[PDB]
Amino acid sequence: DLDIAYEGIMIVHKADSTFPTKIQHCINEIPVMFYESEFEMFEALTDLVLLLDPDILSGFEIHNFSWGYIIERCQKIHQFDIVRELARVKCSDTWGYAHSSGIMITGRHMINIWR
Amino acid sequence: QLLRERCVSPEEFLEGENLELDSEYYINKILIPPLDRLFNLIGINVGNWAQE
Amino acid sequence: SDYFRIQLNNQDYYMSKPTFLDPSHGESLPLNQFSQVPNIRVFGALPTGHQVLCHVHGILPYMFIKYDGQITDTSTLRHQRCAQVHKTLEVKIRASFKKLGNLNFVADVSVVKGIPFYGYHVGWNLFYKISLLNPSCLSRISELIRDGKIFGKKFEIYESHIPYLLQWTADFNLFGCSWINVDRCYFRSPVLNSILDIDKLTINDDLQLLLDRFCDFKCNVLSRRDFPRVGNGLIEIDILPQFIKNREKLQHRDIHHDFLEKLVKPYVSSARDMINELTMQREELSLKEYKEPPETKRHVSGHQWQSSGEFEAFYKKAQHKTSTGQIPNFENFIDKNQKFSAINTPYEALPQLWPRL
Amino acid sequence: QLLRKQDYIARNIEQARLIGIDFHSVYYRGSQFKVESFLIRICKSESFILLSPGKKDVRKQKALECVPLVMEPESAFYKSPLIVLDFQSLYPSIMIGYNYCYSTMIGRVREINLTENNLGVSKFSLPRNILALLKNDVTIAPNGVVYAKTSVRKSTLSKMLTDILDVRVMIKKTMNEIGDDNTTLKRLLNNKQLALKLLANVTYGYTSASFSGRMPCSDLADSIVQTGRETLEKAIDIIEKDETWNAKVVYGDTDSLFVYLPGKTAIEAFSIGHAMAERVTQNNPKPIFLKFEKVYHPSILISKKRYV
Amino acid sequence: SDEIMLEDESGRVLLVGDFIRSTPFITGVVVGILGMEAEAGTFQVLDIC
DNA sequence: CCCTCCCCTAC
DNA sequence: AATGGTAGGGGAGGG
Ligand SMILES: Nc1ccn([C@H]2C[C@H](O)[C@@H](COP(=O)(O)OP(=O)(O)OP(=O)(O)O)O2)c(=O)n1
Ligand SMILES: [Ca+2]
Ligand SMILES: [Ca+2]
Repeated sequence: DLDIAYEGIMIVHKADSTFPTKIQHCINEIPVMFYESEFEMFEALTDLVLLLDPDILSGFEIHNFSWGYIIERCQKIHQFDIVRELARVKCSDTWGYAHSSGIMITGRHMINIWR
Repeated sequence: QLLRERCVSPEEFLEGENLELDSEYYINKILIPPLDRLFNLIGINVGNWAQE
Repeated sequence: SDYFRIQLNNQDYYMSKPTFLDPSHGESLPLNQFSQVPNIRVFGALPTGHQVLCHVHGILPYMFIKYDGQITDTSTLRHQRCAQVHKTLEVKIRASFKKLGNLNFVADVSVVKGIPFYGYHVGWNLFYKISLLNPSCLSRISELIRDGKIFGKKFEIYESHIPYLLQWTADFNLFGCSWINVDRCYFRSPVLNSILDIDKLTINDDLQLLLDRFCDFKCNVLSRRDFPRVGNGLIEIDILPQFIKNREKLQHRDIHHDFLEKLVKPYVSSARDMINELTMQREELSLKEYKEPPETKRHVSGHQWQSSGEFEAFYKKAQHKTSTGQIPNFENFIDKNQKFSAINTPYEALPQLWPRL
Repeated sequence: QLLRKQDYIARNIEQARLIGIDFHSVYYRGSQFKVESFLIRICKSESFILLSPGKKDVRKQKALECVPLVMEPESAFYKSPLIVLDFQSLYPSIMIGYNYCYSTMIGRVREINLTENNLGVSKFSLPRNILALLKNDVTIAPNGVVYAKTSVRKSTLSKMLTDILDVRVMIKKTMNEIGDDNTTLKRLLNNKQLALKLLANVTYGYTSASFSGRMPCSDLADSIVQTGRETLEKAIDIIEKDETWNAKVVYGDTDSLFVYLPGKTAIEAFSIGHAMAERVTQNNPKPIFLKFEKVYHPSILISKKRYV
Repeated sequence: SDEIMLEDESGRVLLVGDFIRSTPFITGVVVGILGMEAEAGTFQVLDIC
């Protein structure tokens, strides 16, 4: 029962001076955090996952979307292995994508909700 | 015009200017065989009811 | 309770150098140390809600093959045969995968008694126990021994289709999403992790009591230089196989070494908890009780079938064939020789090779 | 909410706690993994040693020669009540009653040699005077495989199957005692009983493993299917052997019996079905039990595995 | 849920007070609110144009 | 007017 | 990379 509000929104904004306050006011319920780029946003997501330490990471069609999308972005653009950062340890699955989620994070489980 | 040749998706069908469902194909080949089975187990042919 | 309870949320294994918490020797080739030993990582959550990483040591995979000698050994030829097969296995595996020191694939070979499961066997059979080091290549090693590449003759492999994690969970009465009742632990570099700030927001009074009960900070915490933390979470512990007390609750029976049944229903222990939960959730619905009446059934004289007469004739012919003049009895059939007292039973053999206190 | 309405997480956790596998291996692995997790524990409890054949050994075993029974239905429109019988847990109850397992197989009744035998993917050798000793405590299967009786050795598959089936019938008996509670609990209990039924069915299917198997036995599964077919045929004969019940079975799929009662005022069709079920059940071993469970007053049997 | 706000292509503020309550309004109508920020992002109302 | 290939449902 | 079987029917395209 810690203070995380169980919900959150991360938005990219290079900072004009009206979008953050407008978004915060139109939300009025969930605390929104704004960052300068998407690399800072991914680092904040890693810190958030390491804070709560959830045993299950899920989503709707996480292959071509949220989790797989973030992983492919970090692998192609920023050259940053986020799968090794989200794991609970510091130090090519064809059967995966067929009947389950092909993403394998050490320590945590992955649930493809649509499957 | 084999069945594979038309094969429009809902997006293509709802945006096409002159596109109408194949009423003949739909009716016959998706309604007449199963009703024919179910009602020939009784003794009536459903195909004759559609031609009229 | 009085035990440190850890749940099985996820598990994985890795390789590491043998520390003082890992076994480094054996009984067949004791003078040859190990180059790498397997360690199991158990990502679990304490009963209070805090995640914990557990490094289980001493768990080595194994597989059985048929013994080659006779049951009339003098307990000294057994060690010689074990050393010989260990040397042969190590040499052949090193030759395949490209003074025989620093064992890298085979850990130890022992002699255990057993009863085969694929068929009706009513007598003790002697087996080997090829304790391996790297489980990932285990199957591959079997693919050699079963092919006749190691020895001259082909050898059938026993208990190799069971993975390493399944063997570990079965040998210690462990279940997925169930608690690991352990009475002793070994803590690592700072107990409360300070990755970003979690050493302050997540701690409460219950976790502090659990720490004060099991952490002494004088002779219980491992050094930071030899055992650094490799977990991105809360408290990290190390346990020995002697510490896991989920075992010793298993009921080991030996009713298959003789015609003992010839002169109790809850065999699956994980079903009793489901039954109890069902009784609870049906008593919450004001249901009276559960009961089942037995129906008096009268089967056929022998439940005969179409070819029952031919089957009886063939059984008579086979009984005439497989017979040599005498009469068999249920008491004098199995010979009362080869006492098999010194030979270890599979559940009495795995406590061996555990490193030390 | 999508995973909470279906209770996916809690159901998978319960299924992992029952079997003994990790939470991820419940939906990521196959069906043989659960049967293996059960068998390793049950056999280590009794100091058993399991066999591990290779891929070349499973392919070179004897092919399955026993097929189930699917009666050709009399395709027509039935106006009179059509009682629908069904065996509950047919193959598991068969393995429990007739004591079929790997630990009780002695060998095929024909070609019993003293030094070279064959049972599935293994070879063995019988002792000198074991048949003359066990001639009384055997139960020859319809396939021709000799099995040891329960008086000399209780099989291991039987134990797991009895526990799983007891839990399943308890879940079903609790589910069939609530009418006011909505699907909130009945659907979960139905899912649990279906999961246990699938567990028993894959425990059967773990035998003879026609392709991609790890410890198959063609003779065991052949005997199971053969004695199932024989039990179904004996049930057909028992039902059609009564003059007071002028009934005739029109369809059945390896366990079911569709008996037709022309003009039989369905109110009494329930009593006739219950009497038939009791009569067929009292002629079989203990765990076998025939269930009535419904009746079709109007019905149309199109073909095999197709009706309404 | 139960609040009147003022949007002018750059955000919204809560129209708190008493002059704003004793007047019927329909969304979309523009006004000339003259008020005073008191203790938060909530605008008081003194006169309306 | 028979074959394979594909879909998917029932034990 | 990992996989439990059998049986049954119906539709499309090329023959
Ligand atoms: N996925 C399946 C379904 C069924 N069967 C086999 C085993 C059963 O013994 C037999 C009967 O099928 P049922 O669907 O009727 O299941 P059960 O009879 O075992 O249980 P119940 O009658 O309670 O539904 O078919 C199988 O091997 N695999
Ligand atoms: Ca059935
Ligand atoms: Ca059925």
